This record gives sequence, C-alpha cells and structure tokens, in this order.
Amino acid sequence: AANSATAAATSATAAQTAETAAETAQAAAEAVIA
Amino acid sequence: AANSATAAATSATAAQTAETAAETAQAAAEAVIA
Amino acid sequence: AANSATAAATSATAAQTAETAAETAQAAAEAVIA
Repeated sequence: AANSATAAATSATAAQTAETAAETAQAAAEAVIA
Repeated sequence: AANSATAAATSATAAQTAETAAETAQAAAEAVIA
Repeated sequence: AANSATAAATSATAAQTAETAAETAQAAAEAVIA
C-alpha cells in the first residue's frame, strides 16, 4: 500500500500544518482582542 | 488509511472552526475601528 | 482510490486555511492594533 502510505503521510502533514496555522491564528486573535 | 483520513478530516474541521473564530474577531475589530 | 482524492482535498483546505490565517488573522489584526 505505497499509494495509501503516501496519502496518509500527506494527510498527516496537512493536518499538522492546519492545526499549527489555526493555533497561531487563535493566539493572535485573542492577544489582539485582550 | 481510514484512521489517517479521519484524523485529517477532524483536523480540517478544527482548522475551519478556528478560522471562523478568527474571522469573527477580525470583523469585530473592523466594526470597532470603522 | 478515493484516498488520494481526500488527501488532496485535505491538503488544499489546510493550505487555504494557513494562507487565510497568515494575513487575515495575524497581519490584519496587527494592522488594526497598530
């Protein structure tokens, strides 16, 4: 399942990048508001 | 991988929720400034 | 199969969320605060 493994790795990388972007966005928004 | 796909989907949902929160905060700031 | 399609969709959504958060959530909020 090389194709499935590559898809899983890409999905995990995208998930990590999205989570990091979301956390910085929320931190910046709450810092600006507060 | 089904587990990887589910993790990617839930991470995308969390990122979308955080982005909506950031957009709401930005809209509130824009209403204040404008 | 559909694993590649969902991986690509998740990657695109993560990239869009990161791009939106970089400018609208951080740069814009900093602009209002400055």
